Amino acid sequence: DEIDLYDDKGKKLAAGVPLQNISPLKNAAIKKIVNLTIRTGAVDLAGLEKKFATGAIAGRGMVIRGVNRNLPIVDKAKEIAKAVEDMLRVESGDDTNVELIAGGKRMMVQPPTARILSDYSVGLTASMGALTHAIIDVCNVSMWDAPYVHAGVWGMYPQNPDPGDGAVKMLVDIPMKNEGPGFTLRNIPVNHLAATVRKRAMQGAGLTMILEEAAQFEMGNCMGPHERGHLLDLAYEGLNANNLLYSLIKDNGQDGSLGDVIYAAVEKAKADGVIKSLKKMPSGFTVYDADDMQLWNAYACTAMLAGVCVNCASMRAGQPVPGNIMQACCLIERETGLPGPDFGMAQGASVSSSFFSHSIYGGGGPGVFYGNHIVTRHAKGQFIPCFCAAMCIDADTMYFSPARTSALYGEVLGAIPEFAEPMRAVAEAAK
Amino acid sequence: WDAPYVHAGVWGMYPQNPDPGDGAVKMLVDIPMKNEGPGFTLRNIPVN
Amino acid sequence: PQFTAGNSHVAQNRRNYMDPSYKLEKLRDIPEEDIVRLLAHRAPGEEYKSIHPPLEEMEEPDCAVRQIVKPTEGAAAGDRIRYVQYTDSMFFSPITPYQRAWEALNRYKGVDPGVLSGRTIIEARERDIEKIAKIEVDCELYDTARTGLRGRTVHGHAVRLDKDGMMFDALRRWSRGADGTVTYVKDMIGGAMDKEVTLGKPLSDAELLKKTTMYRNAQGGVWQEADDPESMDVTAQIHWKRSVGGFQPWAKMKDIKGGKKDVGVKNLKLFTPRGGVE
Amino acid sequence: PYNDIQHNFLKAMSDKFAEKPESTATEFYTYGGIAQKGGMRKREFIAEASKIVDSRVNSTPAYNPDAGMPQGQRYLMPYMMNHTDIMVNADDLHWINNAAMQQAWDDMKRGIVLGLDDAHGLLEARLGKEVTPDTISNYMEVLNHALPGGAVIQEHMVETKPMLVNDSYAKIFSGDDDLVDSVDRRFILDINKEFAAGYDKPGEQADQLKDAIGKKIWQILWMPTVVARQTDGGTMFRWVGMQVGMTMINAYKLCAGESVTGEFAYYAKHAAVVQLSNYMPVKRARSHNEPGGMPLGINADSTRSPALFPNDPIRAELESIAVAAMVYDQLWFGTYMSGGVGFTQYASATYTDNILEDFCYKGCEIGLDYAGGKMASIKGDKLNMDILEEIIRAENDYALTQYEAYPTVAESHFGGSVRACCAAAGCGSAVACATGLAQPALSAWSLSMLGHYERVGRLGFFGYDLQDQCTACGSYSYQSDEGMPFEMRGVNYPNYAMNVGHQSAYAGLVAGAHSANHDAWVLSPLWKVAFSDRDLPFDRGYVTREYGLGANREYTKVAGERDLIIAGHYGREPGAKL
Amino acid sequence: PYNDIQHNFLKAMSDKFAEKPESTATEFYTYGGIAQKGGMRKREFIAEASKIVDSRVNSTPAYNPDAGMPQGQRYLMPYMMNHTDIMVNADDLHWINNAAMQQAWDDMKRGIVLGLDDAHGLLEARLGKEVTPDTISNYMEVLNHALPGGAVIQEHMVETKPMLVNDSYAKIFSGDDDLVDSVDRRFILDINKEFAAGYDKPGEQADQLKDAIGKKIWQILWMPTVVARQTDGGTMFRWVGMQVGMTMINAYKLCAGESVTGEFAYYAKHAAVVQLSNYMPVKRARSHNEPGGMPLGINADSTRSPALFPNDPIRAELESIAVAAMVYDQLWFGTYMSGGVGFTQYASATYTDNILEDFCYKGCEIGLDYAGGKMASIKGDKLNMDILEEIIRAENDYALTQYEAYPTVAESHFGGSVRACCAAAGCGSAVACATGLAQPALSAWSLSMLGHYERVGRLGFFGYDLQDQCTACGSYSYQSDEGMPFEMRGVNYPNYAMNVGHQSAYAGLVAGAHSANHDAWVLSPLWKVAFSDRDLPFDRGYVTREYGLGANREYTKVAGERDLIIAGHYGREPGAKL
Ligand code: M43
Ligand SMILES: C[C@@H](OP(=O)(O)O)[C@H](NC(=O)CCCCCCS)C(=O)O
Ligand SMILES: O=S(=O)(O)CCS
Ligand SMILES: O=S(=O)(O)CCS
Ligand SMILES: [Ca+2]
Ligand SMILES: [Cl-]
Repeated sequence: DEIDLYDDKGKKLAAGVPLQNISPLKNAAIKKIVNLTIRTGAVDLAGLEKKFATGAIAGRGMVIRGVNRNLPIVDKAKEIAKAVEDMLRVESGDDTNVELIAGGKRMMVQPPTARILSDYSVGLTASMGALTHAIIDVCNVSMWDAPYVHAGVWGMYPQNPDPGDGAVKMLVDIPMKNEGPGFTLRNIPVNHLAATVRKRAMQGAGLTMILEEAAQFEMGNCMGPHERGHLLDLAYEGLNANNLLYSLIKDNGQDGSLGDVIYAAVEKAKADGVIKSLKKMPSGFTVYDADDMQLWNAYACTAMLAGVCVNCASMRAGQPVPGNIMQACCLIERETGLPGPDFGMAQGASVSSSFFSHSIYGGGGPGVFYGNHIVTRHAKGQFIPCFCAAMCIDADTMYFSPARTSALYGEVLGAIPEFAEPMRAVAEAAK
Repeated sequence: WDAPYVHAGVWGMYPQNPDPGDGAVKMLVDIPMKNEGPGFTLRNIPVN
Repeated sequence: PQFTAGNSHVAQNRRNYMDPSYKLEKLRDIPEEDIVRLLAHRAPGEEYKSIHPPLEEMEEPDCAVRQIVKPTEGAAAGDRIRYVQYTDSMFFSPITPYQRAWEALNRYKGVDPGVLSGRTIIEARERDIEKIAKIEVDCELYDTARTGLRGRTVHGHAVRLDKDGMMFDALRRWSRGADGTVTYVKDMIGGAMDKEVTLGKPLSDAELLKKTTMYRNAQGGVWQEADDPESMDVTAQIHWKRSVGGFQPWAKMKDIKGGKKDVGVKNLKLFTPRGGVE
Repeated sequence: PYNDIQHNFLKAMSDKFAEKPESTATEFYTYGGIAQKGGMRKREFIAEASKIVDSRVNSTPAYNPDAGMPQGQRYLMPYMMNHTDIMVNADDLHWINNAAMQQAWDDMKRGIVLGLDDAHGLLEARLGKEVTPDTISNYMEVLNHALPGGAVIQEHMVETKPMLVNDSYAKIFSGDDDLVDSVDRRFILDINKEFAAGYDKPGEQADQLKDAIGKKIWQILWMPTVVARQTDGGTMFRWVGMQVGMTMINAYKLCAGESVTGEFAYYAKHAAVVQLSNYMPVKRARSHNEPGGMPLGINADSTRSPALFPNDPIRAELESIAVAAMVYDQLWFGTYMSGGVGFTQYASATYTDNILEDFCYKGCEIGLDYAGGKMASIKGDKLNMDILEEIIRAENDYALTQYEAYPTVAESHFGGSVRACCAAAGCGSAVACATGLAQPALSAWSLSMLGHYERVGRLGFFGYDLQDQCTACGSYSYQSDEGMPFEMRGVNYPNYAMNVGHQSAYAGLVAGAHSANHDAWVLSPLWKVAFSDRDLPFDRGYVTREYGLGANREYTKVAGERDLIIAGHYGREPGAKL
Repeated sequence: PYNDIQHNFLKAMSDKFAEKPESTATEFYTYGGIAQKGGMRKREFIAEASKIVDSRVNSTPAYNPDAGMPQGQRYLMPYMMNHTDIMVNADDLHWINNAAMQQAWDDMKRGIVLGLDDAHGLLEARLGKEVTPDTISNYMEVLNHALPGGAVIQEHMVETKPMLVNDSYAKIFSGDDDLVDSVDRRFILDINKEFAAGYDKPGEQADQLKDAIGKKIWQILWMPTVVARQTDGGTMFRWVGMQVGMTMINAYKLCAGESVTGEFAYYAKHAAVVQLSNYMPVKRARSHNEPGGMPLGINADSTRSPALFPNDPIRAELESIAVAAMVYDQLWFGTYMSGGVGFTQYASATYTDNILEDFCYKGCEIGLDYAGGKMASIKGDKLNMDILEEIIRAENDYALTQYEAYPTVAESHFGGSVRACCAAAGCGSAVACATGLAQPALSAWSLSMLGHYERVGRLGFFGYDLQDQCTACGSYSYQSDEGMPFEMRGVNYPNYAMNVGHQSAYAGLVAGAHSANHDAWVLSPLWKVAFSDRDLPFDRGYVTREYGLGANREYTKVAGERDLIIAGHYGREPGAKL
């Protein structure tokens, strides 16, 4: 199998790319994106400083009277940043990195790959361990006061298994909150991803599908012949293989409806020989079959994402995506008599997410979902990239937007070249 | 028709049960959910 | 496009309602201001609220997709997102919930439709949804007896009809005149309006049978399996192809033990009479 | 409808509505709201609210229809419990208003199974201590004093009041007939006696169980209901550990606290324990022995229908369904995972009015028809998609026609979600009876739901068909979290983890395949036996009858009340009545 | 003893034992076992057990002291509830035998705090909808119909019987006095009225609270007791989400289920919610709002002592201790994490006989002595290891001397575990009053324990000093799971996760330091206000008094009973009494 890779403007990036070259297991760009995703922390030092000064060093709605200390962490930001960097370093010239941001109000921390022996959550712990000792040493905190520093940095942990109230913010979560073995890279909010690609839809879809598919491998879903179907989905839906994705959007973006995209995709599938007549029914309706079912699935998934982009961008809003994915799947099946994206699983997740974005029971708008979420985890990688796309496209119509929930990620992770331009990163490495 | 039986035998009660321990593949270490914290991976290994 | 399978007039109704090239018959002409009254998100004459500045006076993210997809007028203006919602009687409503979403996402740009048994909601930018509401209340997809505008307390789609053929409404949003004419006397969530809104007379039973998208083996409707085997023939096919694929995505039906011999089956037998009552 | 009124919906429809069952019209707006018969509880509730408000320091208001949605513009209908003649008020099916439903789940939650053989093995290995039927008998006597909260070793211990914990005791069962004969019969749960059911001869079910269990000795221990209510399911295996621990020390004259005691702890809490269910992923964090981890097959095995009515696979379905609707939908989805008014009728639709009963008996009939009148014959080389599709389409047309042709039935099942649940259950039953196999029931489930959407133009609520669209794919999948045998699934199987109107039916399908297959259990021989225990408060053999008694406040078997130790109730003033 | 009998153990010892409090000898073997006065309940239990066996199908036996350890070769002593004149029977302190204890924990479990401002911001941001004090008032009225299980939108809904859920309602509190004046007062939990306490002037506590809360509006919602009992703590935040969800739809005239509804769900379940506690690592798998994840400071803030007796830091300790002994030791460690007879006296030792009361009042006296009579004056430059070591050694000697010189006190606290707990609690108290700081109390804990072992040659049970040996190290550590401010710890803090005889005390010390520091709360101003709610069944201002009423069966405030819907009880036959 071979594909050409294209960018978000319909311009070709690489040709005659063997399908294996974009595999999460082999592509150096993907491997790098994964590595950065588990290593990179963001810290709001100004907010942390304020935590210590007010005694707001615990969880939501908590305040401890009498333990207010004034620790000039923003003032001494440069010393803190260097202490941390030196602690994180295992050997000179290694991939350890620490950068101050916004006049030292904020900080990026990247422990070196070598500190991760078995547990990806070292990216969090090394930083948290380094930061709290850094503060204590640099600001000359006494024994008596040391525990307040622990609380400021580690939050309610270990009393709460979740150190989420602490200072170091990752894209990923602690291992316990993962819904299964191999779900690590799925536990990343859509709003964080949307913020990270700075609200550019195709980059968001691409980045999100790169992470989803890598997770799919890690979950054990890509063994033997099962692999091919995932790599095709990734290439076509995620990486705009042979310009199918961009083409569908461009051709229908002016006055096209969701259905228009779907039908244009069926017609392209036919033209390309992906699907062909199996049987003509009494009404004249033709049921189609596909010699290469996995390839059809790739075409369908691309149709799905393109349909989402067209409709959501028309509304300049994110909320439509679940109902968009549903009718994308349903309609493509009714048009052809073939099975929809991920053999019904995508439609399934579109039903639950439709429900849990319009009801009292849970969920929220699309930006609070993610691959690990019980509501949206069901499809085998093709589903959540549509959500990120939708929340990039959203013109802040929603209350829980990336601007509200994820500013920190936009600011700190936004300038990471592999995050900003994931498709070009992959295409380069696949050459 | 018979494929799900093979899944049961190899994966145990997973996913209904988060723990695939009834399954066929035995490691020294456990699943991430049963670690008592971040970094505890290498500690989840019975003395026996 | 093919749209959907099926050999009966009900299947053709489905295909037409989905088909943007098909012009839906207009049964009534509700003035826009009366539409605004019914939705009750704003008062007629009241200026559209904004949830963000018009897109033109704003710098959007440098996004290729925003670049090549035109916003609707509602989106460009930064309108709120509001909604319209219908309840469709099981007694031969002209259109059914699922077919509403098929219709909406084929015919309209920039919409958020949701399908449930007793309600179908469409969300869109306010001015956009006002336009969609008028089109859908005016045309053959709305019957004043078997369809209802309801944003809450939807109970009734599956409830028996009253003496006059009206669907139950716990909020009593409608009133019926001696000559059969239906008037809405409350807004779509049961709130008071400054004036009543006349919708018109209900379609006759024969017309409803003619216009409906439902298969229904009672009261003279279409008996799906006896009158339109193609319908389940193709639906079943989709079912089995999903089945084969979940096991092994690359597998063809012919490679499966006990796989289908063909689309359809040779020995389907039915266990109810036509009309079902025994 | 089905030919036999004992299983069809015609008596229920006749007795619920003034018009005929096939009537298409009725009357609205003339019931006076809750003035009508079916408003009786709501009027009761209004009278009570006033007292509640009077008792509050700032007169914070409570129940008030005028502040919410007043009820009864339409007929407020009663319901008939499935396969009974018991009518009930709708309000009386809410789990909060029904002590029988509460007891049914508390009984399940407070149970733990624990092997004894390993403990004997440990006694032998480390101490060379003799174990005989006599010492086992003494052990069980001590355990039945200890388990509810009685002291066996220390001086100056406080103890529990027996009438507060009178539902706690322990029995043993075993495939070893000679051991059972030798032990004091007061402590025995007797398999030959509870499973004399057979198909071609007496005791075949017992035979199956004793062969599966073998010469092992197993304990079923029930903890006090009040313990389930004060705490959670995670207490249960731990409580067994503690009291079995204390019993061992006494009955075998050990040091009260030596190294052997430590190994007995691990034996009891880990090595030989069998729980109802395991914990949950942390989003829906829960202790052990809660509904979230309980497989469908265990739900089924907890009913007695197959031992009491061995030739009636659909009664087995419907009794398992009644337990499952209440447990998974009313309590788990409707409370543990949400709360409020909740999901009473999403559940009760599957155990009232003989509607699901009607579909499933018709289903079995159709499936047998296609199986040439030989139940469970469609297996191996006879099992293919063609015959399945024929069966499913036939029964789906049957069931969906009922709702359309007999509109009282649709009016009772007013939400599409329960119509879908029930039509699909009917299709599954048809396949269960033809095949004697659970997995293909999933193929019927998928096709029924897809056929439903296609026929009617609608299905269930906004997020009803998540698992349904996944069903074909997950059918025979073997991927990580995507596949697993039907019997072993439950509400932690990912696409099952959020929605009402499925798990009820599934519990039925899993039971039907197995009863049709002449199997004495679905998943667990151990739990099958344990739940046969006739000293349990709730009657696991007549589920819908129990629900009916709870509804009408005639139920006499609730445990764990505290009336014996209080002088009054919150919000209710003491003093004699006038 | 302490000089003032209202706080010393001399009345309890006097009324418990025949001989003098300082007596060194007594009489054994002559009480007739349970014939003695303190055997009264055990006689009662024997009489019940017979009826229990009668009702069992195979006469499985039950409570039988002769099958276990018969009681009362020594004197079976009664207990006095701390700072009360109430004597109780030992058996009546078991949580199973005491409905007041059960209600105290059910009241904590079933609470949820939820911000309102985010909802208002959402209404404005997406819909431009107006929010006024009138709309808020209407919102709260609808909420108070919906929350217990009343319908606000749909037709044909079942609803909860109000007298089964009469303990469920919602109030709002706010730091914005002008908003509070404008809202219907029936819905207000009024900070100015519940916290008029001060130290130098009226309403200082209110001042602290309103400043911390600011101009924000917070809801406190109490779910029905029967819901906690039927299910778990994980239901609570979900139940709030559901009924706030329904109320919002109604109060602001939204679609009943649009995109805004979905964001309201995330708002209510995640963005603005404040829970009692988070879940647990899966070995001890537990839902939210259970004791395992509840920080010590939250337990302390649940008591009303600091608001009712602002100048009595030791009463605040002992009241917090009494809630914590029962919750953490009797329920969590004695049931959730074990079960059986459990840990009644491990707990009750810290809230009976005025023995811990005595030590802690003396400790405060010593602390002040060393603080030059200036409460909470030992901090900053004045805090050092010398003066702490001096304070600790002085109190530790006073407390351990009491058990030696007044042997009735040691006979009461017969296990060294509670002696260790209490001596250490006294030392912690001394440092609390001296410093107004919690963290140093841990230095006192460590030193007291080590000194206790060193002095007496024994400490507690086999595994009592896990955390005690860890205490010095974890005192001021900042390592990953090893360090934490005292207030934020709980039984998931690793070395606290297994043992009785500690958390009871800890809850006291955390309260002690902050009351001495003139702080209106320990950890959460939000939980502090919520628990002031005078409509709660259990009196959080008089905890040991409530326990005493429950013990003597005079308690009239239990919620969640099912008497209104049943015709009898399991194991009890119906029919009139002669
Ligand atoms: C038997 S069946 C039934 C059951 C029931 C119901 N639910 Ni609904 N819900 C609930 C549940 C219910 C049930 C009950 C029982 O009994 O089960 C419940 C009850 C929950 C809680 N919260 O509790 C609730 C209610 C209550 C009151 O009223 O308040 C809520 C609200 C809501 N949810 C959501 O989310 C959304 C909403 C809002 C909504 C509203 C509606 C209106 O408006 O009317 C809606 N939803 C919609 C709907 C629907 C869906 C479909 O369609 O399918 C449906 C109905 C229909 C008719 O016709 O009636 C339904 C149903 C059903 O179905 N639902
Ligand atoms: C989705 C999830 O909610 P969140 O997205 O985490 O708020 C989940 N709710 C449940 O799935 C709701 C199930 C019961 C109510 C729906 C009945 S169809 C839960 O609370 O863990
Ligand atoms: O949200 S829905 O209206 O689909 C039904 C939940 S009862
Ligand atoms: O096991 S020990 O003897 O240490 C005490 C348990 S009460
Ligand atoms: Ca409970
Ligand atoms: Cl034994």
